[PDB]
Amino acid sequence: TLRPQYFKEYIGQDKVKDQLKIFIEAAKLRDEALDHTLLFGPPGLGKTTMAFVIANEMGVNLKQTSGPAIEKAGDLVAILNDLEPGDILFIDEIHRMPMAVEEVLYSAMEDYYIDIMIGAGETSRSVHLDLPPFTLVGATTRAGMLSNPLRARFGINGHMEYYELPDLTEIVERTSEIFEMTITPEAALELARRSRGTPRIANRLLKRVRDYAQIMGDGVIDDKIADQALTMLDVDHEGLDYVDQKILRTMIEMYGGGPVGLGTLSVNIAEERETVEDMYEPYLIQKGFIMRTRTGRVATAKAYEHMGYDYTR
Amino acid sequence: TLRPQYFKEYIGQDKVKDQLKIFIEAAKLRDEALDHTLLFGPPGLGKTTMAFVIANEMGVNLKQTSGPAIEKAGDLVAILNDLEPGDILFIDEIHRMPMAVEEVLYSAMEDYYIDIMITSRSVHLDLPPFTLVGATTRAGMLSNPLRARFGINGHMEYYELPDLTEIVERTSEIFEMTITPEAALELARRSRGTPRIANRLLKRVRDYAQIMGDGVIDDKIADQALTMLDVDHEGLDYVDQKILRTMIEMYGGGPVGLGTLSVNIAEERETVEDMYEPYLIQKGFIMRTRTGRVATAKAYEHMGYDYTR
Amino acid sequence: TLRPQYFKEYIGQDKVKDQLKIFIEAAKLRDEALDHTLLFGPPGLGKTTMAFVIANEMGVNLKQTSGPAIEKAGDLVAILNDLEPGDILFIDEIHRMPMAVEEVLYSAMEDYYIDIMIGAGETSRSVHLDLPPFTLVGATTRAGMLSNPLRARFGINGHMEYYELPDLTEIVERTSEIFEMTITPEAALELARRSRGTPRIANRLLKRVRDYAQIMGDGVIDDKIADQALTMLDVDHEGLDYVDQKILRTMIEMYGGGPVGLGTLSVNIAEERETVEDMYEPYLIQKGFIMRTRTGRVATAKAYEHMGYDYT
Amino acid sequence: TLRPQYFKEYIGQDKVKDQLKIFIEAAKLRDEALDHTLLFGPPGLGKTTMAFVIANEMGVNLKQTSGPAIEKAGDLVAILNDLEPGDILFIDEIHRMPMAVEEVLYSAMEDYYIDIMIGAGETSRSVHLDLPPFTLVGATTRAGMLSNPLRARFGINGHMEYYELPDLTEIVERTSEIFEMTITPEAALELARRSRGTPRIANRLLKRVRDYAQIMGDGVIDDKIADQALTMLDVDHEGLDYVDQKILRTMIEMYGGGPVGLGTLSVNIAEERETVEDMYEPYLIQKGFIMRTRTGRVATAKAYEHMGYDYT
Amino acid sequence: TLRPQYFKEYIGQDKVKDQLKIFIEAAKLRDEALDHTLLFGPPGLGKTTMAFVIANEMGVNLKQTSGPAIEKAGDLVAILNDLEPGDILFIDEIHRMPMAVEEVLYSAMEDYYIDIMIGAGETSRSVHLDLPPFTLVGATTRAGMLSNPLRARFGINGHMEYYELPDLTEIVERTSEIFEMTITPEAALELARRSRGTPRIANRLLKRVRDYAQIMGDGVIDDKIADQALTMLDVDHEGLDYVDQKILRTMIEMYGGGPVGLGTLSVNIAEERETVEDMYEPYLIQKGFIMRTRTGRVATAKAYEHMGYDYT
Amino acid sequence: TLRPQYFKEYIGQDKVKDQLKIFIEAAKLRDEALDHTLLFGPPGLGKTTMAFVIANEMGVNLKQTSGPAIEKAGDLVAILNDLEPGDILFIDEIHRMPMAVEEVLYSAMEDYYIDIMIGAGETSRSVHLDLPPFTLVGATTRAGMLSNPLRARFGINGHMEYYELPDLTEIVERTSEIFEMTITPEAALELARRSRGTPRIANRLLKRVRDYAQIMGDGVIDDKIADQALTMLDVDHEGLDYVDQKILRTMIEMYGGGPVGLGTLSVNIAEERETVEDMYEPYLIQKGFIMRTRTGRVATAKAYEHMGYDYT
Amino acid sequence: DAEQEAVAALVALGYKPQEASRMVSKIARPDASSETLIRDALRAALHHHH
Amino acid sequence: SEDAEQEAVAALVALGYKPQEASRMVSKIARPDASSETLIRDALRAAL
DNA sequence: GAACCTTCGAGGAAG
DNA sequence: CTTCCTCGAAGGTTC
Ligand SMILES: Nc1ncnc2c1ncn2[C@@H]1O[C@H](COP(=O)(O)OP(=O)(O)O)[C@@H](O)[C@H]1O
Ligand SMILES: [Mg+2]
Ligand SMILES: [Mg+2]
Ligand SMILES: [Mg+2]
Repeated sequence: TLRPQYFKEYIGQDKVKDQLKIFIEAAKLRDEALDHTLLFGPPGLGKTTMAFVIANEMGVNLKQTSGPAIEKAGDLVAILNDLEPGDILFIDEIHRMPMAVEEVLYSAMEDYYIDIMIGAGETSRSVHLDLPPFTLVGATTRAGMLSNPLRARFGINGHMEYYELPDLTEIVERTSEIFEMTITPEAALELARRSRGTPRIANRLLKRVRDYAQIMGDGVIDDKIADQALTMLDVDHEGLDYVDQKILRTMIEMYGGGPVGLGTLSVNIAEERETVEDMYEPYLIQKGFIMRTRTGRVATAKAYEHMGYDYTR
Repeated sequence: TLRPQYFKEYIGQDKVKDQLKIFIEAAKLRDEALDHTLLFGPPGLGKTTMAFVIANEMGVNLKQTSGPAIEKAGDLVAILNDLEPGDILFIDEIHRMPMAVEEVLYSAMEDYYIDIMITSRSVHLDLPPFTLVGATTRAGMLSNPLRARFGINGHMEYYELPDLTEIVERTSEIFEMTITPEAALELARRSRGTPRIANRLLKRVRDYAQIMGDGVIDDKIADQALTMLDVDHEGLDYVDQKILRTMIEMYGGGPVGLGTLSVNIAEERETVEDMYEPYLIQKGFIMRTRTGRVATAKAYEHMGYDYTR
Repeated sequence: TLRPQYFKEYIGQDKVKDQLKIFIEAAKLRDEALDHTLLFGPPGLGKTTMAFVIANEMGVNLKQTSGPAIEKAGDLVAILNDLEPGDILFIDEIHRMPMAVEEVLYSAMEDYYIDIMIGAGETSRSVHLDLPPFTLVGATTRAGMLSNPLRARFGINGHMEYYELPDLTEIVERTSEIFEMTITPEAALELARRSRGTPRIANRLLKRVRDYAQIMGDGVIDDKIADQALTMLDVDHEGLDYVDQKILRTMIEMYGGGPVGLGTLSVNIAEERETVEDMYEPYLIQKGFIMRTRTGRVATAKAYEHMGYDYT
Repeated sequence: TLRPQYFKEYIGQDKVKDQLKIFIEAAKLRDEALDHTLLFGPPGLGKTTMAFVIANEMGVNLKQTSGPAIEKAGDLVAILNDLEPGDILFIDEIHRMPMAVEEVLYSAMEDYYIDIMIGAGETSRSVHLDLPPFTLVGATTRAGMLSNPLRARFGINGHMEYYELPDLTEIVERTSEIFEMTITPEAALELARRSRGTPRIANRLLKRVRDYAQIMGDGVIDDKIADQALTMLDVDHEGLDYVDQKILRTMIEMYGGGPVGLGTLSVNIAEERETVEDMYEPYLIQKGFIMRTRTGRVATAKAYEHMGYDYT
Repeated sequence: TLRPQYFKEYIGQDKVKDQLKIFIEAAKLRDEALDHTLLFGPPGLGKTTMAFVIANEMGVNLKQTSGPAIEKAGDLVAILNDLEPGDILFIDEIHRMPMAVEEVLYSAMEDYYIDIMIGAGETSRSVHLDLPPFTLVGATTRAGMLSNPLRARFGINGHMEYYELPDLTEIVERTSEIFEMTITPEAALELARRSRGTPRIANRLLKRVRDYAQIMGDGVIDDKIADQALTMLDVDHEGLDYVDQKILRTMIEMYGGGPVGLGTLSVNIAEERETVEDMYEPYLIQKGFIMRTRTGRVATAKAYEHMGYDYT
Repeated sequence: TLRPQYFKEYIGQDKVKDQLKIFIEAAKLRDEALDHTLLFGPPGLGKTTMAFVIANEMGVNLKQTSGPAIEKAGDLVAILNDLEPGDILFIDEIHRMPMAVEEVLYSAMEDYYIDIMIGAGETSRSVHLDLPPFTLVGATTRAGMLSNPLRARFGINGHMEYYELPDLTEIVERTSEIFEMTITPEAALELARRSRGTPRIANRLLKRVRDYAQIMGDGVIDDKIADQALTMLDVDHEGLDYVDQKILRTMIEMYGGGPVGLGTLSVNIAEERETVEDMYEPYLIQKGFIMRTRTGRVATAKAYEHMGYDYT
Repeated sequence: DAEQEAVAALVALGYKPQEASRMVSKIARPDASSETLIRDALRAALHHHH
Repeated sequence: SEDAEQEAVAALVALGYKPQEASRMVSKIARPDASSETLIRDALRAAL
């Protein structure tokens, strides 16, 4: 499989990976389960993959479900009864759980029991269900919309981060070894530099180069073939698409850097307002090529020096 | 028929057409299904046409649906249950699907399985290898997790004069109407770079030659027909010419505000901005400025006035 | 009736009327339906009237509805599939349809079919629904509000224009014969020149003169009765209303022609800022009495020689 | 009752009354419904009262509703279904209706029909609802908010004007007789000069003076009681309130008459920027106390003598 | 109970009482109801109490509700059908009533009848209700948030102002007599100055000082005890609240005295805009702690010397 | 103890705790119920714990529910009917209950009875229910969100606030004994400083340091070990979290300290803009690291020297 | 008459007429007042907890 | 057994299950002597 | 340099 | 969740 399976194999994320190891080892030094854990980060950094590694390293079985699939208290309680001592329950998109079920989880996490009240008046009674020890692991992309009483129960937090060239290269090397293709280390570096720090992008580029290398070449990925393949595709050495280059060129040549409004820029490149703001503008901001101002977008000196145009304040 | 059936018939789009040929050949050589493809770009450039060509080149039976029709998960689940190995599912206007349905697609695209709850009950499906092809005009309206799963992105571009000339002649032979090479060129210049617009002009000119002529399109009939439609040799409409004239003769080229200019021509503000200005800006006849918009030197030469900076 | 029924009776609109004649005749020789048509332009110029004329000249039945009535896809899907070969579907105020409903027309207009989801539960299935040849006709004042993919599908575009004095005079005379009133040719011209170029306004003035002539007169309209009636309505020989005259007078007597701001002018006439800019200012600019500049409104020479002052 | 019931009791608005009489008499001779009419202008001048007078003169029943009460097209269709031949429908604050419902009246006013979708939803189709002859009367404070296609359909327009002192005095006298109070002609003229030309204000002051004149007066509104009572109510002999006086006084004592800017002056009086510009300044300009200039606004000589300062 | 019940018990508000006495008495000679009255001003000054006094002097029953409690037109109809001749309806927070409902009050107030549509579909029908005479009393914390169509229909207006030292002292002495308690004149005068000129605050503090004097004293309130008790609470020497201190300490430290807009300040102090604008700002401005400027509010020299900072 | 029963056992909150003691015993001397009390402040400070202590000190059985648990007026009336003389009812998030409840709660709190009206027209009756004396205790996270007329009924206000360093060290020490962890006074003070005032954070940090010290050390939390453990957790010596340093670090390196807007900032770091202005900015501004200039956020000198960057 | 009065009062408190009838119908006391019935119909339906 | 049968059915209803489906779920359990905890545990377990 | 006028651009609460 | 619209900033002219 592509997904790593153990900390020995899981590349990167040394910060979160280093912390979890100490907590897991301390839990094993006692007859206790791991504290409830919550994972944060942007889309595509391994949040799903890390859950499996934690279970394998704990020497426990993994239960898996998703937030939207749970709608009545019995769903969660029924799943919770399946958990054996120390089992790990992984809930994806935990922020989408309905309040009707969210409110049931508090006594489970803190006391390991549920106390179902029933009846009315003189018939009012309750039943107490003991739950075996367990560890809830949650993953979310929009942490800010969780409720405060839930966030107060998680004892361990993990922030995922973008991978870096010295390690993102190893993912290409390893992935190129699952297919039956030899790749030069210098070629893998050229692919990593353009993957925006995201594993899915690195894999997508590698698949596209593989097709070219075996139809327009000898079925081997050398530095020479990589340059041709990356020339058929629009992706620049900084990872900018054809349209990304066209945006920067337009602002500098026609508006002298701005400020320029979103609507005025859209009609010049012939694109929708929603497309420029959501597809192309986000990466240009993170890379530091443009800034947003109350008067419109404006290009920074960092953008001038990359396009190769003279700059003056 | 009007829609090309194979890449040998598909004129233009050399960039997108070249990439799709490489990826289609490689997939066949490995006996695998093609990756998921997203087609996006301006209206009328060929997105829907290319989706059928891909299926014909792959040699598969195409399933067709549309985003506005899928209202609930039960609709899409029934469609997915009918897919067989290698089938292609094409969803047009994919941007309309409710996000409650897109979340069901996140896993089906990666792991090829569905394990969902749907009088309520559970449902499980195992999906054979299949290729999803999406076409949209509002690509930015799709969620970031969905766009990240498409393996091929095709961005459509406008056509050049040689490509449009060849297209006009091809369509003329389907109507079995005779047209000369230089007559076809005069229609291409006026088609604004869009194949659908070029076909529309040809249909209108044909109707004239059948009623006011001998049923043959020539350099003489074309000039008369185009004068009746009142379309300039740059493709400017009557209203487009009225805008540039008003700016040069009443405001000395500007700057002028959108509100002032609209009232002066008796047009609605929203119509000027959304229907006439976009082409004038892309061709370089008008520029937007912090204080308004001004007519460029290109507009002066086209209208026949002496420019003064 | 008050609406013309054939091109023989439809006065004016030479540009639009001439084009439709050629396209209608060509469609008949090929024995096929007419292409889709969009009619747009200012209010009261004859858009709705032309839609019925097209149906009569084509010799087919006309099905009619309106944009505001179609609120969900179920409504439009039901109107479709009730069409017969060669039918004409006319939608008025087409700019009001929801965008989620417009996108259903994309397949229908280009390929004459639509995709439908049918049944329920395990019986849910998709099916193609195939439509016979038909012609869609749309009329709107706000063409810029329609989506670009929809406007690109209309094969014929008709932009309406304001009428001229010879055409308006003939329209007044025609309407005067639907009623039972005699009107002198010299008096008919006197109304046409005050109708701002719009057929609906010309008909409204005539109705008001009819009521005066049969109460304060002998039931006949002549230069004497016309001049008197128009004095009661207070419409000058250029078509300026009572408020229009007050605006021009105030600009020439207090500010010496401007420049002056809209707010300063509105407060001095006791009008509100929005009524002046939306009701009265638009016609004064299009007719050349006022000029808009970066510094404010200015009165032109044409206003001075009309109000009787000297353009010093 | 306070509201006049017939054109013989309706004081003022001579321009509007003269026209309505001719159009109502002509409509009767033909035995037809009256054309649609729009009444617009400042608040409290008599628009609602004129609508009831028209109903009595035509001799028909008036149905009544308001713009903001209608929230969806279903409501409007229900109201129109209740109409009977010749009924008058009065819609107050007509500019408050949502645009999506306003566009439904377009066919009803011109052709007396409405397109409506019917059926349970599985099977449905459109049908014409056919309306009887009727007259729509609309009243609005700001006609500029109505769309151009709607304003074009109204056949009679009535623009209301402020009342002059001769006519406004007759209204104060008429009201005193209904309250069974005796008022000296000199006193009626005093209340008129302070009523800003609005009948609603004149009636309110009379009610308060009447209460005061009988509790600590001798039961008669003499010229001396009015002066004392109006001092208690804080109404200047020109109708100015204390806030208006504070503005004028500051301009004379702290700026020598100006010019001064609106922002600077607002701070010196502890008043909100937009309140001064919209609530207080308009009346001061129309009366001639303040004048706007390119460099600010200036207090005229009239404002000096009214306060007693020395003009220079 | 503490609430006064007659004009002889209601201390202060001389300007408002004098007017209400005349109007209420004049309305008693004639056998008719009082005109609709609008009371407005800061919270806690006694405008709800005045509504009870008005009812007792007239000798009628009082019904009480609030704007937010009415959600739909049918709610008001049920309430208005439950009013007897001459009853008084009191509506608090009248500025928050829904616009679709506010339109119904205009008719009931001006014409005493209600036109309503009831039922649905084919059962939709109008109803006409004729109401007995009644008096509406409205209360609002905002003088200018009401619509002009509403404010113009109230016939009596009353602006209520903060109480002066002699008045609050008498109110504290009266309240300390209903409770079984003893207070020296020196202590009552101190507590009054500390009570922000507001009767509700004065009564609330007195209840708390009473508890301290029992547990930490001999059961008698003296200046020596009142000083200690008020210093144990957050009440400052000038009566400033904990919220007041935060505001002043933020303006002087986060903005160097300002200027700063109250809108942006609201979110920095973690206080709701409407509460700080209506409850706190009016007192700080009226007492000279904060001053108005073109850009916003600025802390005066008095504020710096009070908080102990340096007036650099 | 960590879960105290009486005030002598409760750590911190001396101001609130000192006021409650006087009011509690003062109410006992008079043999009457305590006045209604409102608790407010940041979450997790101990509001729910304090409610139990108040019940014990009074000597009454506590009853507990929450605003969201109540859905209709009958729900509250049922609970109130189950009360016994002197009972204390605690409502968490009292501001979240629907207004239909507040309308009944008013007379309940003030009159100790409810009067459910019934009947219409000629029929009108009520049922009057007697209620025993009781004390209501409410807790909220904000003051301004509570209904204005409701907030006036509470006679006692308890402003909770963040703990000081001495209190936190004591809580840390007690918690460590439960875990059987040996911690020196210096280590306990280091954790207290960085817990930024909230016990929940202090408990979380201690658990994590325990796991580290049990493996990377000898199970004894020394100052040398505590400081190393905190750097591994990436917790700054000022209590700044990982994301807090990222915001400051980003402004300095990518924007030279700014100015920069919230929209741009929330896009550079992959976060939801609401989260930043709600969770992270409040603590950074209060501690003087970030300033909210009108143009945008700017890094102060403290941030430059704290992060270790030479100021401009 | 107290039977209908109690049910009408419970309807004002938000109970459905069907449930209010069932609730009041569970109690039986010919001499009970609408008030003492309400104080019983509510106590019988509220879920007490310990 | 009606005590355990009623408790298990009523407790299952408190978890959001319908009265009919709750009856069917509990009706599938054979042992009457087992406690409501075991009845609900097995009832929920069988529906998983 | 104080005061007016026009034009563009980005939020947020009323659907 | 979306469209409208209103609040704010700033370029340019004149005394
Ligand atoms: N003039 C007064 N004399 C005596 N008590 C007063 C006076 N004004 C207000 N109060 C008392 O202070 C409180 C005011 O409450 P209320 O009148 O409801 O304030 P508002 O209606 O302004 O919100 C009541 O306890 C009332 O008895
Ligand atoms: Mg994942
Ligand atoms: Mg297409
Ligand atoms: Mg029409």
